[PDB]
Amino acid sequence: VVACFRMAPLYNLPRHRAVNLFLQGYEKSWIETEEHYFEDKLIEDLAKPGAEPPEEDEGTKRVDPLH
Amino acid sequence: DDFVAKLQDNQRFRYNEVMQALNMSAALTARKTKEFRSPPQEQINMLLNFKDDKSECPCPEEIRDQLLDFHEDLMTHCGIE
Repeated sequence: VVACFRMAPLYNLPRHRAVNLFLQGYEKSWIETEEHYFEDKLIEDLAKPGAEPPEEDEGTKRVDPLH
Repeated sequence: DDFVAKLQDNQRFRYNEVMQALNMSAALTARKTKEFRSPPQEQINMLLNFKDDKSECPCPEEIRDQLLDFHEDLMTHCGIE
């Protein structure tokens, strides 16, 4: 059990190694878990026919960005 | 750079308290110092677990608030809300 005891906690570790470990742990714990819903807005903006009569089409309806 | 410095100082302080309190409850000390006997990556993971309200981490509120503020600033920079 003394082998596990002697193993250094984070406060013994050098600053840069602990910073790297924190960067990785922060990534998995926070950055991955953080989620925002945007698909329903993106696929709507892409599906919107953008001002095809306003700008000079004078022809068949141009394919929308989603198309 | 400074978040990890303060976290390391606090973990030294908590280990000091654990060592001073070892003489009152030896059975408690086992699971009390399993955190310091855990690998450093697991230590980072358990000390960065104050997201949500599970709150099993020993991180104090003052240290928690700084990361909760930096995360909000980062999210604003990323334009998430």
